[PDB]
Amino acid sequence: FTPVVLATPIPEEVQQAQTEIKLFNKWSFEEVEVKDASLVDYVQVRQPIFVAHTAGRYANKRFRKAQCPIIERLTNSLMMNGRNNGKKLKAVRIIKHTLDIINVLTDQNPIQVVVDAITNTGPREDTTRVGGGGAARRQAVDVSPLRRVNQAIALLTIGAREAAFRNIKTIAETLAEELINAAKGSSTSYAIKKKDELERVAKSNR
Amino acid sequence: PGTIVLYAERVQDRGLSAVAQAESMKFKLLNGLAIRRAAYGVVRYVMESGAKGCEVVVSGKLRAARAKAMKFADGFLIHS
Amino acid sequence: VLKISTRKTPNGEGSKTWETYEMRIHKRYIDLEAPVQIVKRITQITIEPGVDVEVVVASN
Amino acid sequence: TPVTLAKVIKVLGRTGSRGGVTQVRVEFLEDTSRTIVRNVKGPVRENDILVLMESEREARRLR
Amino acid sequence: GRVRTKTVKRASKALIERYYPKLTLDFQTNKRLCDEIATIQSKRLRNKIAGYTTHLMKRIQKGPVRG
Amino acid sequence: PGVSVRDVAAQDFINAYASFLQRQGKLEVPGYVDIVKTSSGNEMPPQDAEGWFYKRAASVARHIYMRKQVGVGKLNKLYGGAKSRGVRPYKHIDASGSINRKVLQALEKIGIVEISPKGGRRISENGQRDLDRIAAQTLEEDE
Amino acid sequence: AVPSVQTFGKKKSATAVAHVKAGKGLIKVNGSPITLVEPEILRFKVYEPLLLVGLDKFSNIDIRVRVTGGGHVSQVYAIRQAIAKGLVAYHQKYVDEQSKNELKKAFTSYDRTLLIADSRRPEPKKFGGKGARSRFQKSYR
Amino acid sequence: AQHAVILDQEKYDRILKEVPTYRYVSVSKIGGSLARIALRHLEKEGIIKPISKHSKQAIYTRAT
Amino acid sequence: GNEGAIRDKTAGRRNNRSKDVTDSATTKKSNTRRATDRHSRTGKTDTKKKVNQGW
Amino acid sequence: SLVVQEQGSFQHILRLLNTNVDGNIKIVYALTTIKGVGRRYSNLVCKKADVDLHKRAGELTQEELERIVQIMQNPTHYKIPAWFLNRQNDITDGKDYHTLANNVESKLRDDLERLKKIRAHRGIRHFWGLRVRGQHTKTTGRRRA
RNA sequence: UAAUUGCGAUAACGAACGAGACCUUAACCUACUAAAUAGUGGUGCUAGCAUUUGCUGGUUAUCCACUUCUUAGAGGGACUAUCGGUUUCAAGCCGAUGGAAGUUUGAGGCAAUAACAGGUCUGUGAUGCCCUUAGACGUUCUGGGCCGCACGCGCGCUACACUGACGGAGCCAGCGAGUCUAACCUUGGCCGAGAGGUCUUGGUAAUCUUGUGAAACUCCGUCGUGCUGGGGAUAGAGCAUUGUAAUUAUUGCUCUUCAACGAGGAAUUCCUAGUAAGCGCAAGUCAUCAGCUUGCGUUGAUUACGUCCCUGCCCUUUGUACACACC
Ligand SMILES: [Mg+2]
Ligand SMILES: [Mg+2]
Ligand SMILES: [Mg+2]
Ligand SMILES: [Mg+2]
Ligand SMILES: [Mg+2]
Ligand SMILES: [Mg+2]
Ligand SMILES: [Mg+2]
Ligand SMILES: [Mg+2]
Ligand SMILES: [Mg+2]
Ligand SMILES: [Mg+2]
Ligand SMILES: [Mg+2]
Ligand SMILES: [Mg+2]
Ligand SMILES: [Mg+2]
Ligand SMILES: [Mg+2]
Ligand SMILES: [Mg+2]
Ligand SMILES: [Mg+2]
Ligand SMILES: [Mg+2]
Ligand SMILES: [Mg+2]
Ligand SMILES: [Mg+2]
Ligand SMILES: [Mg+2]
Ligand SMILES: [Mg+2]
Ligand SMILES: [Mg+2]
Repeated sequence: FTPVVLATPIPEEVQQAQTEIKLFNKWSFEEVEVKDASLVDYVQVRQPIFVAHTAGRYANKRFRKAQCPIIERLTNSLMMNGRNNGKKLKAVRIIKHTLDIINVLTDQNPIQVVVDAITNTGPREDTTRVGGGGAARRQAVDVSPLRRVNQAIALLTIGAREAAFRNIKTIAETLAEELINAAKGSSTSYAIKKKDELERVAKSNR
Repeated sequence: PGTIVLYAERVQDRGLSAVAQAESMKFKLLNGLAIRRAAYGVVRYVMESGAKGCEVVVSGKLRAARAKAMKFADGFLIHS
Repeated sequence: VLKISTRKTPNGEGSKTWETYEMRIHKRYIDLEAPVQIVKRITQITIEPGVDVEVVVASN
Repeated sequence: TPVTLAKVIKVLGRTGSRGGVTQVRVEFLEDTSRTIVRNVKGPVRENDILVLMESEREARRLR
Repeated sequence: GRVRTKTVKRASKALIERYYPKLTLDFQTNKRLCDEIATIQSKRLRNKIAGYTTHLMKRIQKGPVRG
Repeated sequence: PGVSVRDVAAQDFINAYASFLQRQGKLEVPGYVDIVKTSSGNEMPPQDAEGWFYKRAASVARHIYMRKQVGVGKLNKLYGGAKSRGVRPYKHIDASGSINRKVLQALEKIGIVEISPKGGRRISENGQRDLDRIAAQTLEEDE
Repeated sequence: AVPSVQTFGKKKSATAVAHVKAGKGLIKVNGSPITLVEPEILRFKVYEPLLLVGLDKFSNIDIRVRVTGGGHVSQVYAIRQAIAKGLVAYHQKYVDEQSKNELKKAFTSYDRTLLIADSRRPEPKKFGGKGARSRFQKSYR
Repeated sequence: AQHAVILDQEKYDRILKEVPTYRYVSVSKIGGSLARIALRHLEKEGIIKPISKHSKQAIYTRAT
Repeated sequence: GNEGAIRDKTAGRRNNRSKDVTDSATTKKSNTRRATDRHSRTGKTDTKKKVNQGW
Repeated sequence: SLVVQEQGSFQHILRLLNTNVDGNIKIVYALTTIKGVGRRYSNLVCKKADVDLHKRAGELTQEELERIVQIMQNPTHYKIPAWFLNRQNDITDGKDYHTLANNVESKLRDDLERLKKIRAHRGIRHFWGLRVRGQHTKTTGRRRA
């Protein structure tokens, strides 16, 4: 890997992780593939970067929010509740923490099992509030392929955000215990719960 | 004494600078002039005195216990 | 920048509208190299009403 | 579970009362140049793609 | 969202009315005409007069248009 | 190579000066470090408590080194943090002016800081070589 | 007198003033090596200019930067900016264009505001509530 | 004050044979404080693999 | 006096939580001439060939 | 530190100073279920009586304990300054004490009834059960009377 | 379209006020002018470590050079440009590229005509009339009160913790202000746990206070889920400061006392990008007193990029016996 050395010391550690095959500080940005046909084109993995802190205007135009490195747009979705409005540098650290955990048990690429964590919390169908006249029903609606992800990620955080409250387990671990179930939905995740029941009543109506 | 003295310079064509004309009506309405007459007097003076435009407002009461307010304006006036 | 922030109202009624005023100051020094008789040649036509002028020597 | 391949041809406009929805005519990536249009909740551009559960169904504009 | 005022629009048609030999299809040229051919009062103002004149010129080289 | 304080990681350097000055012995601590809160603005005293004078007497000087000079005041501001006035909003207040005024003298009697002209306390020339032996020691961590 | 430039980098209040010597490749922000400046996760955010353009790329230059103003992150974004432009201004005076255009093209095809100086800026508050757009809470009698 | 937050002698037996079978480790028998630097009493000997770095969240893993 | 103030029982939040708030505490603006405003109450007018002599 | 695992020296509960203490809590942090005790007045005394705080409560073999109290029942013969404690100049013998007992409840009344006995305006307030220190009292402190 | 902003239709044609223009502020210039009250490089003089010549500092002028940074002058620059998509292929809008900038460039300043019995006689030596005017409603002086406490309402501050408090340690802004007949901003040396005290000094200020070493925030520890070390009301005892005067405790510190509060019913507020929200700072006030306001920067999102359902208000049409105009 053709090392280069000079006066200021640069690790073999980061002089080994540069434009040889680009992965994150410790994890692969290749091999993260969406296992959902839709959410192609709306979950920006591949183009890489190795720590999520980017001064990028993402809301001056409508959809530029979508080409955001998605694991970043996960991360600012922890700097929440006022208590944490700010704390990005704190935020960025719980993901680094949350991400060394998941390789706890799941050999799988960590930024794979997050993209498998939001795949299966996208509330494909939902309900509305029809005007309809007085006591009127809900209408079976089909969320967008990016309100899917925005709802996916917010649903993922809010449930670990309340999981970590009142208890010792770290916000790194709650987030960690959430994505594994969310990787393929199994039966506990606060996120898939609120998804199924935000969809099982898209069927109360037809 | 000597650190200042003061000298008197008449004002060029006073009917462009307002306080000259502002005070002018004061001494017309204080000498019994009709409000419309005196005001229309200054406005037609101020115009033949050069100004591109003019405007005078009179507010308060003249012998009617509720206050009215007229405006008298000629020519052009930017306001913005 | 000399700012004055004040409520517009003489009284305390109404929506609470403030208004900053501003007075802006410009002060220029220039270091000179001249003799003891143009001490008073740029002094007197050196003025235009509005500009306070101050010159004395030092390095002390 | 029967799922669907639906890409939006081009799209119509905001139906619904407060305006959070829009009818969107879409193309079936299986047996293409198809019929029907469904409608959404989220923001959408053209070129998009999305699942439907029952494609033998369409509602018309929302009240 | 700026439709341009007619103070600029009235002027831009008042010069295409009388300078087509001049009035190149480019702004920077057209800009540097009006400093010399017109008596506008601010950079910003003349920039959209020239920026307009150009856009008209682009379209008369496609057909006519009103005015 | 040639090392310097700039070349070394803040906290695992300054806490090496701790272990050094702890196990050297010439301190002259004023004796009254059993109590002090390190400012009005702090709730409780430091917890190291056989020590933490050394860990302050390590950051005592790395700051004094990096700059021309300082006085007792500017240190009070440095360490002084937010003070929770209970139900009233948090405020910054200066740290304690004596726990600093002769941590300075206490280790200028040891000769690592010099009572500067212009006002202030410049880094000592000898302290300027209780410099890069500083972390030649601590570059031995990843030697 | 050896071939050398100055540049800068600006994130909102921070400005980062960079001098690139022709040297034996030193990089010391404010006296100190890039090796650790500890907003430590945000390190790689200023490590990356090296890694993107290929790191080698340093072996007859010499970089060191100062930062006034700013904040514990307002500066780290202003330096990595300040150094990239540095190295590209070096490749303007002293080496060719194609060997220059390869970096501004390798930079802008990743750039995290690396050469375009981010334009954003604090908005001024107006009376009616502590906050730029915020208003105070209201009564409705 | 609930469940045994100190050495609790026969606790020091369970800790010995509970360290295998774990893909995870953290402060999450135990009470929190005595756990915290129990942890690197363990990397004293080849119990662990400290794949984490820093405080307020720590992650070791099976001896390898 | 102060001997007064303590002795006379008469007093204290105990002697006051004992009792009940007058319901007028809890009551509204009562609006005190804000529906009548446009109608002059001076009982007087201004002549028209006197206003014409003023303006 | 490092783990250590000791004998059944450790006892869960022991009362002392007319007050209880959990064994499983810190022995520089339990220690504050007495009255007149601060996290600070107590922090100080411990390794003033040569005991290491780092360990738990049903620990820390009794001998010290018999006169950790001698340092708080008698804190200026044993080197703690008279601005660190709750009663200087006390009111009537110029001495400087600490009070830590049910006697803190007591020494409250001693002064409370002092100002009452004396007609002091701040007694009167207290007798009436109000805010004493000049707080506005209309809008505040309403329902816990 | 933000706009009676325009296109277009057109018995109307062509204009003005108001909108726009404009002004100010924040962003762009390695291009003009250059500054020891702004700073960069070299070099003197000099300190340390390594040595191979280096790296990191010191130096109110030791000299020499420069203007990138800083400053404020003069210019320039954007005009929604180019291209494309949409459309009466009109005004326009939308996407991409370029770009300091492409949301009226962001934020303000100004702002026509009319309306109100809106508020202000408690800002005015502005004022009509009325009242009083020596046992005064004039005026000063002494003391109290505006703080008074069964309760109802509203703007707020600190919190219920483990994205935490705490303890070290890392340690980064910007808008200001500041002392003459003077007592203002204060560095620096001591003494004091602290508050403070004391001995001197710089500054009428880009020169000194000040890099305002602010705070959140980053590091490493101690705590362990338990009203806990979260929380800091209430309360006692003492020491300080402001002031002629601190009691009804002006403010500051110290010790101790250690509540409610375990995420808030009906309801309702503010807000779309460096915005929200958290964070602290200067200024006003000011002898002492910010939980207030006016500005500032620090850290920095979520979700919109839509509609008229709610609510409000404009606009046509229409009815009108109202024009003091539905009070
Ligand atoms: Mg106009
Ligand atoms: Mg600090
Ligand atoms: Mg600190
Ligand atoms: Mg608090
Ligand atoms: Mg605040
Ligand atoms: Mg206690
Ligand atoms: Mg310049
Ligand atoms: Mg672009
Ligand atoms: Mg009225
Ligand atoms: Mg008045
Ligand atoms: Mg009066
Ligand atoms: Mg009052
Ligand atoms: Mg209010
Ligand atoms: Mg802390
Ligand atoms: Mg003393
Ligand atoms: Mg408690
Ligand atoms: Mg506390
Ligand atoms: Mg809530
Ligand atoms: Mg103040
Ligand atoms: Mg006020
Ligand atoms: Mg009609
Ligand atoms: Mg009615």
